[PDB]
Amino acid sequence: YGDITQVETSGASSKTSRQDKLEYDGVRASHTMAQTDAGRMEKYKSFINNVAKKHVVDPAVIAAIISRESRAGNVIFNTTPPGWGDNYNGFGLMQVDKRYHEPRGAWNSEEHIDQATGILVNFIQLIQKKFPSWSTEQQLKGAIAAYNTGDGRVESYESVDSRTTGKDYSNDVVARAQWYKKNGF
Repeated sequence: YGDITQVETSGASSKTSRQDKLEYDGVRASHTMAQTDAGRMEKYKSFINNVAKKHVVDPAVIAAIISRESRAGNVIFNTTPPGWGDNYNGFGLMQVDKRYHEPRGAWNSEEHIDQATGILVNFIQLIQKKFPSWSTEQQLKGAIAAYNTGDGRVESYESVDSRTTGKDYSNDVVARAQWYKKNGF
Protein backbone atom coordinates (compact mmCIF):
# COMPACT_ATOMS: atom_id res chain seq x y z
CA TYR A 1 0.00 0.00 0.00
CA GLY A 2 2.87 2.51 -0.48
CA ASP A 3 6.38 2.58 1.01
CA ILE A 4 6.32 4.41 4.37
CA THR A 5 10.02 5.50 3.90
CA GLN A 6 8.96 7.40 0.78
CA VAL A 7 6.16 9.48 2.31
CA GLU A 8 7.06 13.16 2.74
CA THR A 9 6.53 14.47 6.25
CA SER A 10 7.00 17.61 8.29
CA GLY A 11 6.37 15.78 11.56
CA ALA A 12 4.52 17.07 14.62
CA SER A 13 3.25 20.61 14.99
CA SER A 14 4.53 22.94 17.70
CA LYS A 15 1.23 22.43 19.61
CA THR A 16 1.64 18.63 19.60
CA SER A 17 5.37 18.86 20.44
CA ARG A 18 4.72 21.32 23.40
CA GLN A 19 2.13 18.91 24.91
CA ASP A 20 5.03 16.42 25.18
CA LYS A 21 7.13 19.11 26.91
CA LEU A 22 9.53 19.25 23.92
CA GLU A 23 11.66 22.30 23.05
CA TYR A 24 11.69 21.42 19.31
CA ASP A 25 9.03 20.31 16.78
CA GLY A 26 8.71 18.53 13.44
CA VAL A 27 10.07 15.12 12.54
CA ARG A 28 12.56 15.14 15.47
CA ALA A 29 9.64 15.56 17.88
CA SER A 30 7.70 12.71 16.22
CA HIS A 31 10.85 10.53 16.56
CA THR A 32 11.09 11.39 20.29
CA MET A 33 7.38 10.62 20.93
CA ALA A 34 7.61 7.32 19.04
CA GLN A 35 10.77 6.42 21.01
CA THR A 36 9.11 7.27 24.35
CA ASP A 37 6.31 4.79 23.44
CA ALA A 38 8.53 2.04 22.05
CA GLY A 39 8.93 0.09 25.30
CA ARG A 40 5.10 -0.13 25.86
CA MET A 41 4.79 -1.07 22.13
CA GLU A 42 6.70 -4.27 22.77
CA LYS A 43 3.70 -5.71 24.73
CA TYR A 44 1.63 -5.69 21.51
CA LYS A 45 4.26 -7.09 19.11
CA SER A 46 2.48 -10.39 18.34
CA PHE A 47 -0.86 -8.57 17.68
CA ILE A 48 0.73 -5.85 15.58
CA ASN A 49 2.66 -8.40 13.47
CA ASN A 50 -0.36 -10.70 13.01
CA VAL A 51 -2.62 -7.83 12.00
CA ALA A 52 0.04 -6.32 9.67
CA LYS A 53 0.37 -9.78 7.99
CA LYS A 54 -3.44 -10.15 7.48
CA HIS A 55 -3.97 -6.61 6.12
CA VAL A 56 -0.65 -6.22 4.23
CA VAL A 57 0.13 -3.03 6.22
CA ASP A 58 3.58 -2.16 7.59
CA PRO A 59 3.68 -2.89 11.31
CA ALA A 60 5.53 0.38 11.76
CA VAL A 61 2.41 2.21 10.50
CA ILE A 62 0.22 0.35 13.03
CA ALA A 63 2.70 1.09 15.81
CA ALA A 64 2.74 4.77 14.76
CA ILE A 65 -1.06 5.07 15.04
CA ILE A 66 -0.98 3.30 18.44
CA SER A 67 1.62 5.82 19.60
CA ARG A 68 -0.25 8.88 18.26
CA GLU A 69 -3.73 7.78 19.41
CA SER A 70 -3.08 6.49 22.99
CA ARG A 71 0.69 6.62 23.56
CA ALA A 72 0.59 2.75 23.53
CA GLY A 73 -2.14 2.77 26.17
CA ASN A 74 -0.48 5.22 28.58
CA VAL A 75 -3.21 7.87 28.33
CA ILE A 76 -6.20 5.44 28.20
CA PHE A 77 -5.42 2.54 30.58
CA ASN A 78 -7.05 4.22 33.60
CA THR A 79 -10.45 5.19 32.29
CA THR A 80 -13.60 3.43 33.55
CA PRO A 81 -14.14 1.26 31.77
CA PRO A 82 -10.52 1.22 30.52
CA GLY A 83 -9.36 2.02 27.05
CA TRP A 84 -11.31 5.18 26.26
CA GLY A 85 -10.46 8.62 24.94
CA ASP A 86 -12.16 11.66 23.37
CA ASN A 87 -13.88 11.58 26.06
CA TYR A 88 -15.54 8.16 25.84
CA ASN A 89 -15.85 8.32 21.94
CA GLY A 90 -12.52 6.70 20.88
CA PHE A 91 -11.84 3.18 22.01
CA GLY A 92 -8.69 1.10 22.32
CA LEU A 93 -4.94 1.43 21.49
CA MET A 94 -5.81 2.91 18.03
CA GLN A 95 -8.90 4.80 19.17
CA VAL A 96 -11.69 3.34 16.98
CA ASP A 97 -14.37 6.05 16.96
CA LYS A 98 -17.62 4.45 18.29
CA ARG A 99 -19.83 6.78 16.26
CA TYR A 100 -18.77 5.16 13.00
CA HIS A 101 -18.18 1.52 14.02
CA GLU A 102 -19.09 -0.70 17.04
CA PRO A 103 -15.78 -1.02 18.88
CA ARG A 104 -14.86 -4.70 19.09
CA GLY A 105 -12.49 -6.62 21.43
CA ALA A 106 -10.83 -5.57 24.70
CA TRP A 107 -9.08 -2.12 24.48
CA ASN A 108 -5.66 -3.70 24.26
CA SER A 109 -6.62 -6.75 22.13
CA GLU A 110 -5.66 -8.24 18.80
CA GLU A 111 -9.30 -8.01 17.63
CA HIS A 112 -9.25 -4.27 18.44
CA ILE A 113 -6.01 -3.83 16.41
CA ASP A 114 -7.50 -5.88 13.59
CA GLN A 115 -10.58 -3.62 13.42
CA ALA A 116 -8.71 -0.37 13.57
CA THR A 117 -6.29 -1.56 10.86
CA GLY A 118 -9.16 -2.76 8.65
CA ILE A 119 -10.68 0.74 9.09
CA LEU A 120 -7.41 2.33 7.87
CA VAL A 121 -7.41 -0.10 4.85
CA ASN A 122 -10.98 1.17 4.13
CA PHE A 123 -9.59 4.69 3.96
CA ILE A 124 -6.68 3.65 1.65
CA GLN A 125 -9.28 2.21 -0.69
CA LEU A 126 -11.39 5.44 -0.55
CA ILE A 127 -8.37 7.77 -1.01
CA GLN A 128 -7.13 5.63 -3.94
CA LYS A 129 -10.58 6.13 -5.49
CA LYS A 130 -10.78 9.85 -4.74
CA PHE A 131 -7.23 10.71 -5.90
CA PRO A 132 -6.29 7.99 -8.39
CA SER A 133 -3.33 10.01 -9.83
CA TRP A 134 -1.77 10.80 -6.47
CA SER A 135 1.25 8.61 -5.87
CA THR A 136 0.84 5.42 -3.83
CA GLU A 137 2.76 7.10 -0.93
CA GLN A 138 0.68 10.28 -1.19
CA GLN A 139 -2.45 8.09 -1.08
CA LEU A 140 -1.17 6.36 2.08
CA LYS A 141 -0.64 9.71 3.83
CA GLY A 142 -4.13 10.90 2.77
CA ALA A 143 -5.56 7.62 4.15
CA ILE A 144 -3.82 8.23 7.50
CA ALA A 145 -5.25 11.78 7.63
CA ALA A 146 -8.73 10.37 6.84
CA TYR A 147 -8.43 7.88 9.68
CA ASN A 148 -8.42 10.99 11.90
CA THR A 149 -10.74 13.33 10.01
CA GLY A 150 -12.80 11.41 7.37
CA ASP A 151 -12.07 11.22 3.67
CA GLY A 152 -14.60 14.06 3.22
CA ARG A 153 -12.11 16.46 4.81
CA VAL A 154 -8.99 15.36 2.92
CA GLU A 155 -9.21 17.80 0.03
CA SER A 156 -5.66 18.23 -1.34
CA TYR A 157 -2.20 16.69 -0.80
CA GLU A 158 -0.58 20.00 0.37
CA SER A 159 -3.34 20.66 2.92
CA VAL A 160 -3.80 16.93 3.85
CA ASP A 161 -3.51 17.65 7.59
CA SER A 162 -5.22 21.05 7.61
CA ARG A 163 -8.47 19.63 8.99
CA THR A 164 -6.89 17.05 11.36
CA THR A 165 -6.35 17.11 15.14
CA GLY A 166 -3.25 19.21 15.81
CA LYS A 167 -3.23 20.09 12.10
CA ASP A 168 -0.50 17.45 11.85
CA TYR A 169 -2.09 14.03 12.20
CA SER A 170 -0.71 12.29 9.09
CA ASN A 171 2.64 14.21 9.17
CA ASP A 172 3.22 13.16 12.81
CA VAL A 173 2.03 9.49 12.38
CA VAL A 174 4.19 9.19 9.20
CA ALA A 175 7.38 10.44 10.97
CA ARG A 176 6.65 8.11 13.98
CA ALA A 177 6.24 5.19 11.52
CA GLN A 178 9.57 6.05 9.86
CA TRP A 179 11.14 5.93 13.34
CA TYR A 180 9.70 2.48 14.20
CA LYS A 181 10.69 1.20 10.75
CA LYS A 182 14.35 2.25 11.18
CA ASN A 183 14.68 1.44 14.88
CA GLY A 184 12.24 -1.42 15.48
CA PHE A 185 10.54 -2.09 18.86
